[PDB]
Amino acid sequence: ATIGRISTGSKSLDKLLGGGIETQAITEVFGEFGSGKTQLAHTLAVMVQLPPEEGGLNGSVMWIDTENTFRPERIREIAQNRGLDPDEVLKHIAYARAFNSNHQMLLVQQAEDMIKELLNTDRPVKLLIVDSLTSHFRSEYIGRGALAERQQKLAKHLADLHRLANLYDIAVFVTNQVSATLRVYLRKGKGGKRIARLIDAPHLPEGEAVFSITEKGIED
Ligand SMILES: Oc1ccc2ccccc2c1
Repeated sequence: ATIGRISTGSKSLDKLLGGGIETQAITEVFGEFGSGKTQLAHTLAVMVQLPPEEGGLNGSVMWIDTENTFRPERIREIAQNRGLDPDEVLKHIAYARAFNSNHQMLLVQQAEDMIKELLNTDRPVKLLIVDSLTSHFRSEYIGRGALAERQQKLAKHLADLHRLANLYDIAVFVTNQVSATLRVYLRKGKGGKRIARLIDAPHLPEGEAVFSITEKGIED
């Protein structure tokens, strides 16, 4: 299938990314507290439900939350400020809390079931979010005696996610803190704006995009 792209809500950021985040790819967004990475996740979970003309893929969402950062009220706000029905938008985000790193890996394995069910419907899964990719791994695998296993498990987890992305034409979006992934780094800019910097993309030039966080989620 042709690679599809989901608008981030920001024209500037979309331009940096070659049009939006890609299906058949993992986009990995880094940022310190308040960087905007979870706001970007929330915005994408709304945008993907729009038709292509409006920057979406007429899709459903699956969301794995490791640290209780998903806010349904924020989804409702972004949805309504963009013209969608807030209840319908929430209904099409399948939510799962991951309690630990093993559970997180199991959930990705389990997600395939729902992806298969929705695949040839009017709302196939088009976005799978893991927020955040590493919080449990960081918490559980302490020190050098644990590094080897941590990297192995994380590598397997990323491979599972890549497989879902490629096989089912899904954009995988994961957050992290400092290929395989398209890495974007968020930071505070001037006057409450945020800056995204794209780094080490094989076929997109590095660059920066400045964006805002509003009641619409993120936009220029
Ligand atoms: O109800 C469910 C079950 C499994 C899941 C796996 C990943 C994300 C959401 C999910 C929601």
